[PDB]
Amino acid sequence: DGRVKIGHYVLGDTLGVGTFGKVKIGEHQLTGHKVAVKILNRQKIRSLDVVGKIKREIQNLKLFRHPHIIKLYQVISTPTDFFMVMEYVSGGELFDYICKHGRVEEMEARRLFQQILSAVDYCHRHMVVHRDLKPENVLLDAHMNAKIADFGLSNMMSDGEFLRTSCGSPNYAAPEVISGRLYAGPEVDIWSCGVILYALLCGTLPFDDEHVPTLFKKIRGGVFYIPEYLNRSVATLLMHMLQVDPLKRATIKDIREHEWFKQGLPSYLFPEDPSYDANVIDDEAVKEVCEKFESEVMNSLYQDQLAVAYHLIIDNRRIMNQASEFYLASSPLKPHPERMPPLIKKAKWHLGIRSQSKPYDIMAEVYRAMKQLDFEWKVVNAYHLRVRRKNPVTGNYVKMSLQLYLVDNRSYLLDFKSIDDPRLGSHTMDFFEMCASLITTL
Amino acid sequence: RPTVFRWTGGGKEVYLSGSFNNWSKLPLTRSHNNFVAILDLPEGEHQYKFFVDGQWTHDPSEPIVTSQLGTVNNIIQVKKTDFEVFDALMVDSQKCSDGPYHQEPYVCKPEERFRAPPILPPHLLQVILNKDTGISCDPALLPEPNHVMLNHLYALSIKDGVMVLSATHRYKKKYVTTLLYKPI
Amino acid sequence: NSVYTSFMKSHRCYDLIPTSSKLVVFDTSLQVKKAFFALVTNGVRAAPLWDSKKQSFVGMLTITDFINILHRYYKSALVQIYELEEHKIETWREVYLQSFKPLVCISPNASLFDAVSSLIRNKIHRLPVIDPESGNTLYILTHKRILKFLKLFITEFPKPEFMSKSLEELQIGTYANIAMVRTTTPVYVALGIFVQHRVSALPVVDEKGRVVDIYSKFDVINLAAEKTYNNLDVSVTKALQHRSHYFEGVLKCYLHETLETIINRLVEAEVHRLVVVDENDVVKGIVSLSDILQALVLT
Ligand SMILES: Cc1ccc(Oc2nc3nc(-c4ccc(-c5ccccc5O)cc4)c(Cl)cc3[nH]2)cc1C(=O)O
Ligand SMILES: Nc1ncnc2c1ncn2[C@@H]1O[C@H](COP(=O)(O)O)[C@@H](O)[C@H]1O
Ligand SMILES: Nc1ncnc2c1ncn2[C@@H]1O[C@H](COP(=O)(O)O)[C@@H](O)[C@H]1O
Repeated sequence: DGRVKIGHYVLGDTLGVGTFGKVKIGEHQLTGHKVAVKILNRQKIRSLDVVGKIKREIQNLKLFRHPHIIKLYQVISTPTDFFMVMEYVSGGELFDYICKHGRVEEMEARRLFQQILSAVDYCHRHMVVHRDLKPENVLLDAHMNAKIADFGLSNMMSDGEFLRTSCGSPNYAAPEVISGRLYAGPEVDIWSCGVILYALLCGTLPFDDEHVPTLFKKIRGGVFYIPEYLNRSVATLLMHMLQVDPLKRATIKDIREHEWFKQGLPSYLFPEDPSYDANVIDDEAVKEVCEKFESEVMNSLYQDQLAVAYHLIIDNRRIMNQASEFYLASSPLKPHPERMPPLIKKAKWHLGIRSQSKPYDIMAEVYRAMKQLDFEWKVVNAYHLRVRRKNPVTGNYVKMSLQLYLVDNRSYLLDFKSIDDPRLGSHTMDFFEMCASLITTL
Repeated sequence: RPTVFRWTGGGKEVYLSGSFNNWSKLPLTRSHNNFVAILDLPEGEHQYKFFVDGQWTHDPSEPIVTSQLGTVNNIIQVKKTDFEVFDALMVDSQKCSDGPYHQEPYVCKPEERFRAPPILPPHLLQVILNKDTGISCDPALLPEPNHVMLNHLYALSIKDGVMVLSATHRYKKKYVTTLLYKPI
Repeated sequence: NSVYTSFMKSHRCYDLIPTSSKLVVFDTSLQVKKAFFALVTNGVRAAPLWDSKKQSFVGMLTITDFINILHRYYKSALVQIYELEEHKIETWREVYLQSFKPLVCISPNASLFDAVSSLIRNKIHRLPVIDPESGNTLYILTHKRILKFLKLFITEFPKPEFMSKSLEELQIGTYANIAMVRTTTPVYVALGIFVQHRVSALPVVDEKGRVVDIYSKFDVINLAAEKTYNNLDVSVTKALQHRSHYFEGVLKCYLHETLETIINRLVEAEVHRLVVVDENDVVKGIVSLSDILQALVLT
């Protein structure tokens, strides 16, 4: 009677403590339906200035609809706390399963890895990076299905921008994360997944040490032991996933193509697969119908005229995706008739403009060059500027971001990046023309 | 609307009394360390106290209000924004907060700094125009670019007074790598 | 009937644009010689023109501009073509247009019907797709791209009665006043036939009468790549010698062959036209993508 109740759920034992907040089991007062309630303290969020991160985290978890990602049912707001009512899974952490059995058998390990990678790929396609992938953050249900959960250290990846924030346990963190360097995002999640696959199959970590500076040297070295009980196929997949070089590191497409990963793989886990279009609802396809005819089209699908409209886009999308050579260029058969012979040679392209002088001297030359060309800038960092120039013909402002980078011990680089938010002119021409003025002056 | 009353402090027996229950002692259930109660309360100011181990006390982390006689009661304002998540997050964001474009150069450091610029990410060195197409396909076609290389400027070395600039830009779910030849 | 016409109206231009493609743009103040060399180094045929003073896209620079410059200004193999060496894009356009032609373009939101109608009316091959919101040129739309797109959706709709009909029955293409070139025809003469007749290719005929090769407007750009544009006295055979190795022959079609097979042969070959022939391998005329798309969509 005097129990703590949020909604119609009675709060029980603490399931654990996440990156942000506390998680408690919830049991429905009338039915006994079980949920997991993540309690976020409003003052703790304010004290840490994590208001923006919490906002983006809720937005994504509400949008997310994947069988291998923990569902968020509702968020109950109170004057002191935020109560995130989520899907409950009885099997607990994957970490505890690995410890109980010593090591997971190849068949079950692959099945679980295929489910984890399916969830990771869903996040990446929705421009979200987990950045805290470990078996502790991978939960199991009653039917032994994997579900990724703590999106506290997650972030959204935008066009042209990089991520730096040092997130996750050192044992699962990529060499670039440890080094405190800028990274794209997805390659960091693939490293963590490689460590999970090693831990599933071996029941041990590929890089482990009591002394932290030695552990960091081990990860940066990328040298790990491959046990004799693992076949060469899985070994190559692990070696491609755990590459020190992020450019040489495996992509989700590379893993999907691997002979070991392909075995007994369900045809509904990944997009473009034979059962994905027939069993998985496409958000972008439903949104395209909304502008033509906003209401829910679920009743017609679960044959009505409204349902055919959804499937027409899905069919047309498949035809365009099947003709791979028509929309994208192949990796380097008769040559294309329009292939042009070589001139007469072979000039190489480069990012922005390079300088071997001191970084303070480079920046000083930038401020002078801008002032002569009547530019207006904002100093967000000592090496990061937000420049603006009004176009005289179109009467519109042209915006670009300047960033100074370190190439080597003596070399530096000035990066130019356009900012998009011109009817008479052209946006791309405005960026090129603003860059040209600054390049010629410098 | 649900309102949380949590006792972070220690104790064996904790009670809650306020303006909402005519200052009567309500027993709080304990977990491992917390003593909590979730009550449905209307919008407005609410005064409350805590009765721990036979002694009157208050939460120091919550706002303090002293009456005409001298009794200390915690005050909590139940607002309309506190019921909806996105409205509550909007109030929390503006609470943390509590410029223009210029032609003035920034100083080297607040205090003298030898701090180096960030190390160039290797992804930007993957030049789309330096890569070979494969002969079978249309010469206009290019591979799918990394989202991270988008909007970045790429250039050729100035030859015979003409400069060449390129960049990869997005249009909906498609990418265009425009090249511009203009005299310097 | 009229199935393909309804298909064109429903599909926007955006659906044709590749996922990733390159676009070469020239400033109108750029020297015309550097511009044609840039088309070669970047492997493109056409390029939109940006007038930095007007802050607008004013036109397109194609291989037709190169053909026109050469035929107008070539004098001898002994003397250099001064205008080709010193003319800027803007100065060339002033003498070429004398006819102040506005920029013929299409929006990515406009239907394929509007793009095909624009390509036919204006008698053009390359139509720039420009976003009205950003003002950016996204893609150069052609007859090849449009026809190849339809080929992917042929199974998606019922095939009309005209697709099963013979080319002789439908009468699609030109079968009179066919502009041709001899095996020994000098390049300069072949360029004159291009300017006068406004056709994209000239079939090459030997002394016996047989069609050995085909000289297209595209082949003219090899004069810039090999830097052999200064000697236009050489034969068409000598100008096509660079591609003698790895050349199957002149892609032809028969008058008895169905419209479906002509479309499939053209799409697979990624070529603009086929030379039609009768039951005997006798040249009866030509059938290009402009003829095909006019019959399929416009009518
Ligand atoms: C680690 C942490 C995370 C969040 C946090 O903020 C909150 N913790 C909370 N705990 C509770 C809470 C919920 C249920 C119960 C409870 C009471 C009786 C039986 C079972 C229960 O779960 C105890 C405390 C509530 Cl209602 C709000 C909270 N807000 C405080 C802490 C913290 O202990 O510093
Ligand atoms: N060599 C040629 N001689 C005569 N007519 C042609 C030739 N090439 C193309 N045509 C016709 O000219 C029109 C436009 O040609 P095209 O430039 O190939 O699109 C079409 O109606 C063709 O049938
Ligand atoms: N009917 C044809 N038979 C053989 N080659 C062709 C034919 N039409 C065009 N070509 C070649 O294909 C290339 C592309 O030209 P076009 O078809 O005009 O876009 C040129 O190098 C032509 O020489």
